[PDB]
Amino acid sequence: VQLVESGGGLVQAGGSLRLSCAASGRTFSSYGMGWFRQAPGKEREFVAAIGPFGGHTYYADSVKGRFTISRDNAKNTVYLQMNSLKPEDTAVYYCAAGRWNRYGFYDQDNYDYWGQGTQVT
Amino acid sequence: RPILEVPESVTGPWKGDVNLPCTYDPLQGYTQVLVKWLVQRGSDPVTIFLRDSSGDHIQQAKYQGRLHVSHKVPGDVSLQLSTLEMDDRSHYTCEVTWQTPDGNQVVRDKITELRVQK
Repeated sequence: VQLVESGGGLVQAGGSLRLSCAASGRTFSSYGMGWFRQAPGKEREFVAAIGPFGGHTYYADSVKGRFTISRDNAKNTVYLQMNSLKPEDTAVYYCAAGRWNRYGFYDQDNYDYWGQGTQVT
Repeated sequence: RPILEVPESVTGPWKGDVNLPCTYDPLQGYTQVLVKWLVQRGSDPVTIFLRDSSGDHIQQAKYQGRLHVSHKVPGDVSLQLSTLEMDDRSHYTCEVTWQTPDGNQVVRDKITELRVQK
């Protein structure tokens, strides 16, 4: 299994980035998929998640409305649409896969596979 | 934490017995208040078993007499199906609800894929 993120880099305030996570090695349509972030020093925080079997979306209150998670099951990829980038969002963002269904999507411990992360500023 | 330990997949023998393990390490001051097992039907999980304050409840007659859930060891809520049918093949979800020390409820679930081999 690999999860590979992309789409980060450098941007100033109020801008819009788009993150993507290509998942390789399972049929991840039956996995819940999630986005987390870790700003230097700051401990890793939950951003957004999307459940298996079509299913629902879930977001942190800090990024809610600004950010949007989506998934393409044919491409085995998950996305994160990030509008209105406040500078505190400067972190590495990681995608992750787990076998939760409708609960526990915020819990880092619930995820079995992690990407390398894409740096966002 | 807490998280459930459930295999990615389980293969059972046709017309035999299968165990779908679901365990967790009991947490200090966490009270188990609900156990559910669900079977996936498209985008909808469908409850097939409930353990609550009045005991165990099998919600479909197809399972009565052949679905049982472990209960002797705290933290082990594994599901056993007897006389495995071809069409028992599915994704199954184990779901546990606890009362927490801070007074809230926390829920965890985890999915396994059940395969039936001829």
